Amino acid sequence: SVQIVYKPVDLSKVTSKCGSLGNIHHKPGGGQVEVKSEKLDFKDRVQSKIGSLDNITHVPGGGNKKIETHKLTFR
Amino acid sequence: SVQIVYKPVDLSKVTSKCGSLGNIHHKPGGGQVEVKSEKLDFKDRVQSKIGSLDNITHVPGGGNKKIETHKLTFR
Amino acid sequence: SVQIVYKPVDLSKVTSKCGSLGNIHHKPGGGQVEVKSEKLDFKDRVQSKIGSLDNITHVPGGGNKKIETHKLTFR
Amino acid sequence: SVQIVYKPVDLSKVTSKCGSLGNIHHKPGGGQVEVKSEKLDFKDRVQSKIGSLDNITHVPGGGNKKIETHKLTFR
Amino acid sequence: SVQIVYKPVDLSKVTSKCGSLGNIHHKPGGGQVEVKSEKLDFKDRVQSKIGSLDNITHVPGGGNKKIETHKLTFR
Amino acid sequence: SVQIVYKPVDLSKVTSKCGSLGNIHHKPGGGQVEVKSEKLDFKDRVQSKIGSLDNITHVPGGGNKKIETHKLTFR
Amino acid sequence: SVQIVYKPVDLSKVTSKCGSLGNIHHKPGGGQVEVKSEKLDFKDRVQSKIGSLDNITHVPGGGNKKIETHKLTFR
Amino acid sequence: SVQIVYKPVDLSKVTSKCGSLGNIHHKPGGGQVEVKSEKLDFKDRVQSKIGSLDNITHVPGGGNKKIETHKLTFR
Amino acid sequence: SVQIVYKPVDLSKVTSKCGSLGNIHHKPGGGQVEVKSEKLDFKDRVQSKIGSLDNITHVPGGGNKKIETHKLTFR
Amino acid sequence: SVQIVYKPVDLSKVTSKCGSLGNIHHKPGGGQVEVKSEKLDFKDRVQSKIGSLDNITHVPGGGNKKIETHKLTFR
Repeated sequence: SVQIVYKPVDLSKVTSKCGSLGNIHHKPGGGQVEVKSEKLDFKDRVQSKIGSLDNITHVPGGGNKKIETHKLTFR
Repeated sequence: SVQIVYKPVDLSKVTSKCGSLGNIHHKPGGGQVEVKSEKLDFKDRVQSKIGSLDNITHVPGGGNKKIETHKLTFR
Repeated sequence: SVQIVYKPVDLSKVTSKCGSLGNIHHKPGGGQVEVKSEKLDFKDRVQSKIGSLDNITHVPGGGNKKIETHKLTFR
Repeated sequence: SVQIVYKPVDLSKVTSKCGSLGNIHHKPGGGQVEVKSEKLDFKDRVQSKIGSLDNITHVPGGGNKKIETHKLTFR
Repeated sequence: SVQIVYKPVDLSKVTSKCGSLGNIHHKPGGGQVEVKSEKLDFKDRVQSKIGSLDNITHVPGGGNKKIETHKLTFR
Repeated sequence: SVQIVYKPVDLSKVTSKCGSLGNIHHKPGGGQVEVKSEKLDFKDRVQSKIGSLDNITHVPGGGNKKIETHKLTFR
Repeated sequence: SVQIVYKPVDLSKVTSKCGSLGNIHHKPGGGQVEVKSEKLDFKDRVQSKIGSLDNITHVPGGGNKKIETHKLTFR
Repeated sequence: SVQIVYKPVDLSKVTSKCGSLGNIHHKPGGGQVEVKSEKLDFKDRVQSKIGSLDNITHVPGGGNKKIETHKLTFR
Repeated sequence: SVQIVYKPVDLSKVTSKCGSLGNIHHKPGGGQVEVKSEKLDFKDRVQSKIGSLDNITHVPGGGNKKIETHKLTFR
Repeated sequence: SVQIVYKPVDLSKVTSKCGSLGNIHHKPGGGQVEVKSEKLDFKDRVQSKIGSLDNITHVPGGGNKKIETHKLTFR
């Protein structure tokens, strides 16, 4: 009675070509940071951060991506 | 009675070509930061951040992307 | 009785070509930041940020994108 | 009784070509920022930000995009 | 009565080519950080961080990715 | 008695081919100069120069030279 | 009696081919100079230079030279 | 009596081929100079230079030279 | 009586091929200089140089030389 | 009586092939110099140099030389 046929075909290509990648320079919090405090009161949770935190330099030669979902559902 | 046939065909291409990529320079919080406080009162949660935080330099040679959903659903 | 046939064909191309990409310069919060406070009162949650935060330099050689949905649904 | 046939064909191309891309310069919050406060009262949630935040330099060599939906629905 | 056939075919390729990748420089918290405190009171959990923390330099030669889900579900 | 004959032939070519030439940035400049002088004596001619002088940026697309001397001399 | 014959032939070629040339950055510059002088004496001509002088950035696409001398001399 | 014959032939080629040339950064510069002088005496000509002088950045795409002398001499 | 014949032949080639040339960084520079002088005496010509002088960055894509002398001499 | 014949033949080739050339970093530089002098005497010409002088970065893609002398001499 029923025939289902699921024949997707994919010959795709995600591509990149880069002769030369360079001279990157990241210089966060190069300056001066000063914190003075007097007579502070805290009745609840404190988080502090002070300085140069969480600084990223992310230099992929590629960095190319592909996402592909397939789904076939039946009642 | 029923025939379903699902034959998508994809020969696509997401492509890039870059001779030379360079001389990038990121210089956040180069200046001076000063914080003075007197007689502060807190009855609830504090989060602080002070300085140069979360600074990103993201330099993919590629950075090319493709997303493809397929779905086939039946009652 | 029923025949469904789903044969999309795609030979597309998203493409770019860039001889030379450079001399980028990002210089946030280069100046001076001063915060003085006296006799502050807080009865509820505080978030602060002070300085140079969350600054991005995003330089993809490619940066090309393609999105493609396919859906075939039946009652 | 019924025949449905879904044969879209796509030979499209989204394309760009750029000899040289450069000399970009982003200089936010170069000046001076001063905040003085006396006798402030807060009965509810505070968010502050002070300085140079969230500044983006986004320089894709490509930056070309294509979106394509296909849908075929039946009762 | 029922025949289901699930024959997706994939000949895809996510690719990159990079002649030379270099001269990367990450210099967070190069400046000076000073914290003075007098007469602080805490009635709840404290987290502090002070200095240069969590700074990443991530330089993959490749960095190319592919994700592919397949699902076939029946009642 | 004497026969002198000078028949040089030249079919040369100096050639160049450059797709794209970009992104030069020269800064012979920015800095400070101070000169203080007390009780100086000069008994012969003086030349001075003070500041940013004679600084060049020379970006020829071609920039190809060809120099050819011919000489024929008789006594 | 005498026969002199000078028949040079040249079919040479000096050639160059460069897809893309980019991203130069010269900074002969930035810094500070100070000169103080007291009770100096000069009995003959003086030349001075003080600052940023005679600094070049030379970026020819071609930049190919060819030099050819010919000489024929008789006594 | 005398027969002299000079028939040089040259079909040479000086050639270069460079896909992509990038990302130069010269900094002959930044630093500090100080000169103090007291009770100096000069009885003959003086030349001085002080600062950033005669500094070159030379980036030819080709940069190919060919030099050829010919000489024919008779007494 | 005398017959002299000079028939050099040259079909040479000086060649180079370089896919991608990148990422140079020269810093002849940064540092401090101080010169103090008291009670010096000069009875003949003086030359001085003080700072960053005559510093080169030479990045030819080709950079191929070929030098050829010819000489024919008779007495 | 005399017959002299000079028929050199050259079909040579000086060749180079380099896929990718990268990532040079020269720092002839950074450091401190101090010179103090008291009661010096010079009765003949003086030359001085003080700082960062005559420093080279030479990165030819090719950089191939070929030198050829020819000489034919008669008395």
